[PDB]
Order: sequence, then structure tokens, then C-alpha cells
Amino acid sequence: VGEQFIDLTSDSGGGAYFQPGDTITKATVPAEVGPALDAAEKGLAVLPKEKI
Amino acid sequence: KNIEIEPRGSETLKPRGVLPVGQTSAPYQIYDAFLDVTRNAAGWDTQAVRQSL
Amino acid sequence: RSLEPEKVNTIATSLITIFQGQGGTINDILDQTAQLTASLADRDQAIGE
Amino acid sequence: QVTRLLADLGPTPEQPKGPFGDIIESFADGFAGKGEQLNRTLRGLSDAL
Amino acid sequence: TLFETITAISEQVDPIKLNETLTAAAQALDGLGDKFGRSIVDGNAILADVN
Repeated sequence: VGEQFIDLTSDSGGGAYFQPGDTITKATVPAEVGPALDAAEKGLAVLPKEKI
Repeated sequence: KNIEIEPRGSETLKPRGVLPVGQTSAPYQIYDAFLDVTRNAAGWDTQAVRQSL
Repeated sequence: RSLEPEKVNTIATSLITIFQGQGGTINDILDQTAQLTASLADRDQAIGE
Repeated sequence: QVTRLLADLGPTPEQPKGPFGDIIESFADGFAGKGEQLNRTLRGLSDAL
Repeated sequence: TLFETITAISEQVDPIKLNETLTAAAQALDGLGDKFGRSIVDGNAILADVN
């Protein structure tokens, strides 16, 4: 339903730490629902049902 | 969630009667289904599958 | 439960290994066995006797 | 995972119908009319073996 | 559109024929799938000795 947030994931979990005012340049974003819906529709549509 | 009862047999179930564990079932959760399908799909080698097909 | 990645990957790799470039081999198998079996079945009465 | 599977195993410009579309098309064309022949062959093989 | 496509496929699935096909396939090798592979290996050895 929603409730977006941001998570900070560090595999090492130790060592040097960020200082105030710095920036994190590496990030990721989840796959959107719209492209997944389009891909599912196309993948199901290309199948020949009479052949099935 | 809700309980569904399917009556069977002729003997009357007395008050405070207990159905055996062998006559009752638990649901297959929707989150269980999502977990199973996602964990199974994570390990797929999609290139190998497409090449085999 | 039938989509376990281990079995799917093993079957996929095995099919790739077995049936890659084997179309001509299987065609030869089918042609030769068709001819041999037709010749053998033309002697059905002889085999029965 | 849904996006990954739909992109990897879905249609491509090289393969417009996708892997599953191509396999169902080939199995439907490759066995059109051979159901009775295959059934007879399997019954005969099972009996003889 | 997605529901229409899934319905179009589902009308073609025809579950009775699928059920009988899958039942036959599962009964074909229900307890012997290792046996068939071992037999293929044995036949490979036999052909290597006979050819």
C-alpha cells in the first residue's frame, strides 16, 4: 500500500564512518510496478493459446 | 480468516467434543506462497533455463 | 514447491548438454530405426512361423 | 524477482514469442497428428518389453 | 487486459486433459527415475562394447 522509507545497508558493518554533511553516491531503487505489469501482459500475450 | 466445517458421519458430536487433529487442517498462508515463489525464483539460472527451452 | 532452483538448474544444464547440436544425430537415429523396423515388420508372418 | 523473471524469460526482439511461446509452438507443430501414433508405439513397446 | 489474457489462456488449458496427461506422466516413472538413468549408462557401456 505504501509507506516508503530509506535503508542504510553496509555489508562490512565497521571501519570508517561518514561525517556530517557528506553524501552517499551509491544507491538502488526497487523495480516499479508498471514495467512489471507491462512485462507480464506481453509475456502472457505472446503465447499462442490455440497451440496450447 | 474463518473456519469451514464439513459434516460427516452419523454419530452425534456431544457438547465439549474435540475433533481429532487428523480431521483438521491449517491454511496455506499468502505470505507463505509469496515467500516460496520468491525464494525459488531467486536461485534460478535464467540464462540456462532460456537456453534449455 | 516444484520450482526449486536446484532441480530446475540441474535439469536445464543437463538438457543443454544432451540436446545441443544433436538434431542431426537424432534425425539419423529416427531414419535408420524407421527403415530397420519397417524391414523387420515386413517379415511379421515369417517371425510368427 | 517478478521483474527479473519477466525480463529474462520473456519476449525479446530476437525471439518475439519468448522461450515458452517458442517451445509450445514447436511442441504443438511437432506433434500435430502424432498422438495416436505415439500412443500405439508406446503400447506396443510396453507390451514387447 | 491482464485478466482477459489469463482468462484466454485458462479457457485453453482444459484441466481434465491436463490432469490425465500429468497423471500418466507421473505414473510413468513414479518410483524409478534413478533406474532409468542407470539403465542409460548401462546401455552406453553395452553399445561401447558391441559397436
